Amino acid sequence: CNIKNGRCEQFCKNSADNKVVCSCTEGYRLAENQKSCEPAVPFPCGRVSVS
Amino acid sequence: VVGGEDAKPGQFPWQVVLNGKVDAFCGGSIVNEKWIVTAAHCVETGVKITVVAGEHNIEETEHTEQKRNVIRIIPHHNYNAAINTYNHDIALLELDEPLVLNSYVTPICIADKEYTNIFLKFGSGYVSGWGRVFHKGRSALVLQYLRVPLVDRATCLRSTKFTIYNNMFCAGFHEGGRDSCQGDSGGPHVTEVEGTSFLTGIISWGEECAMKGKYGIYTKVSRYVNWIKEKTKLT
Ligand SMILES: *C[C@@](*)(O)[C@H](CCCNC(N)=[NH2+])NC(=O)[C@@H]1CCCN1C(=O)[C@H](N)Cc1ccccc1
Ligand SMILES: [Ca+2]
Repeated sequence: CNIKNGRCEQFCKNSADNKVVCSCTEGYRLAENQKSCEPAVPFPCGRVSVS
Repeated sequence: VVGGEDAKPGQFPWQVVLNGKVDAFCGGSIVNEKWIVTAAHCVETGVKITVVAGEHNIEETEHTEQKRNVIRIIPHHNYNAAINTYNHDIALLELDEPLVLNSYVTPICIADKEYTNIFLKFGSGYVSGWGRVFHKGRSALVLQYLRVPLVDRATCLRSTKFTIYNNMFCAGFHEGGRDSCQGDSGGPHVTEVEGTSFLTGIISWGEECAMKGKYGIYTKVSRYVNWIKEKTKLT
């Protein structure tokens, strides 16, 4: 997780063989690429959607 | 907020204003549809408070405002254990009826303790509110916001005769001119992480506003996230 958060968009945890496991906050789900976080509800926290 | 700029509608959709025996006396942030986090010094009395989410201009109607009554107030249990220290300046407000989430009414994200501190230490956060726009001056009509730099602990200690506890941080500019201010207390200090905003502080206290050599003092939210999550559970 050492450099650039393990490429996790939100949260990183270290795992054996020096791999990482990414995760996301409530309202998001870990995307297919196992790094990015995508919305899982209509108005997830912390996002500007009026724009 | 002194030296800030007008927000656009929906730019800080977690921001709320508190109204009571004074209009627009403090801010807060949406934790979820039933719960607001604010400063304990905003709500010491138990007197009646209302919350307005989806607010932008407090003298106009936007048709985005959602007004709620506060039915429960939970100051942190260690607030006012010592007199006039402003330690543990954080409180939670339960709403009578759930907010309806939409583009103007959206929660702020709250990470675990480790990552809230990581986000703070990135070192640049946004504060917002309808507080004073000059020291001893009038309150804002349009929601204000300001980017403030994190200030090193040693510098902050030297800036004031007060104690800066571990549960606090300092933010602002070495030359002054830009700061949160009276009326902004309880509103968010937030850190944007790849387009997603996380709560990193609560606007708490200072000495006057925007004076050179002084900094805004903020409650360090990382130390309180377990308590926030415990108390604001929905079921
Ligand atoms: C309740 C909040 O609106 C307000 C926020 C002020 C933030 N100031 C800056 N410069 N960012 N907080 C307060 O009013 C708190 C709680 C009550 C006292 N207080 C103060 O900020 C006082 N100014 C602290 C103080 C300073 C000098 C002498 C006596 C008290
Ligand atoms: Ca309005």
